[PDB]
Amino acid sequence: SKVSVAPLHLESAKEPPLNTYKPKEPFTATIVSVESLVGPKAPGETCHIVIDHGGNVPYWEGQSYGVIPPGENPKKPGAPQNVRLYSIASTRYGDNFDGRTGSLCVRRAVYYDPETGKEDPSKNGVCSNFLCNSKPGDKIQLTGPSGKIMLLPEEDPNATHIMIATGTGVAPFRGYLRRMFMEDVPNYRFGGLAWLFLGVANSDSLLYDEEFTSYLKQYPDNFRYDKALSREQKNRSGGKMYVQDKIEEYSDEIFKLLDGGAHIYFCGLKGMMPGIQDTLKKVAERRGESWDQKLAQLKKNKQWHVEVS
Ligand SMILES: Cc1cc2c(cc1C)N(C[C@H](O)[C@H](O)[C@H](O)COP(=O)(O)OP(=O)(O)OC[C@H]1O[C@@H](n3cnc4c(N)ncnc43)[C@H](O)[C@@H]1O)c1[nH]c(=O)[nH]c(=O)c1N2
Ligand SMILES: NC(=O)c1ccc[n+]([C@@H]2O[C@H](COP(=O)([O-])OP(=O)(O)OC[C@H]3O[C@@H](n4cnc5c(N)ncnc54)[C@H](OP(=O)(O)O)[C@@H]3O)[C@@H](O)[C@H]2O)c1
Ligand SMILES: [Mg+2]
Repeated sequence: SKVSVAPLHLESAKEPPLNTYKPKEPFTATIVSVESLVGPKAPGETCHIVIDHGGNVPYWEGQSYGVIPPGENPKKPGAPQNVRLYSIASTRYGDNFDGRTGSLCVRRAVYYDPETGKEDPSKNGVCSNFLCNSKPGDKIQLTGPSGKIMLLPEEDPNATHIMIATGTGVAPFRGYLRRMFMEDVPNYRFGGLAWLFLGVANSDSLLYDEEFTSYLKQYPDNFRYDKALSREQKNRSGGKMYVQDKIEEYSDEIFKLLDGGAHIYFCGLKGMMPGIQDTLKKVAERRGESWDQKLAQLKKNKQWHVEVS
């Protein structure tokens, strides 16, 4: 059955925490664990980082933590590094179900010369490698939490939530789905439909697949899960299989759900949004509908939730 979580007082706040810690005085959190999420054929390393905040930096699902990596700002001598934001991949209780930890899902940014393929560690991403190189006991300067765009609308516990992720964009949805399905949260009993679409390069690049597959077996009437493996599958037009192509496969169901009030969420690569928009326009056209008019209504009705970069 559902996993006991504590403390229940994390359900009491009526508003999300915001900017509890600020860059000039971050919270010094401690790494609990860092593990790779991916297999040897993944094009890059993505890691799962568990951070002990001690209950000092609570958050709601869908929010981000800021991390200030060590060092000086290259563009401002004497200044600390800029905050990098990471979407929290855990529920407010965290992976130890105790309200003391939060988790990040971090892609290592690695630079390769476009011509030679030669790696250049000096051009790698500072914070992502800092995080995935961390070890238990290391300290992390945390700020935030921040963000409200991806907060989960809970007013209707039987709402439909269609979640579209590319890569580490799956982060908030891991938290949504644990709250919907895994954790014993007496004041939020989800009875709607949650539908996760996840795009990753190949099978070795899947993130949390065992967890999501378990929900299909535990909640077959409330959870659907579709994957687009870009380098293992091709779309109807001959391009790599992206999430927009999986959305197209279920266009009639998705449009009906949206017309019925479903929320739809997009997280991950900013580059996926033009492709999604093009696909949805084409689907609407085939149905004799205007996508522009539909999207305007979804935005007016607060059904459309995008956080990409
Ligand atoms: C709201 C929100 C939420 C999230 C994210 C963003 C935002 C806006 N991100 C992205 C994350 O904040 C961050 O931008 C990336 O982890 C990269 O940060 P680094 O400090 O690693 O790279 P850094 O900022 O140091 O560098 C940026 C890029 O420039 C490249 N670069 C550096 N020097 C170069 C040079 N001389 N020539 C060419 N290239 C060079 C680096 O390789 C890197 O790709 C994210 N990410 C994630 O993995 N998981 C998440 O959950 C989130 N969540
Ligand atoms: N809130 C936020 O803003 C937020 C939260 C989390 C993550 N992010 C960002 O989202 C990105 C996730 O990327 P990642 O490095 O984890 O994954 P990635 O491996 O670079 O890409 C994930 C999948 O998306 C595919 N893809 C590439 N271009 C696409 C397009 N135009 N449309 C649809 N799919 C496309 C990729 O296929 P190919 O590589 O085969 O083309 C891959 O299969 C990260 O850069 C991260 O910084 C942002
Ligand atoms: Mg795997």
